[PDB]
Amino acid sequence: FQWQRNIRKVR
Repeated sequence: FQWQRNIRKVR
């Protein structure tokens, strides 16, 4: 997925 490195962790 093309996100800006800030969901929760990585998985």
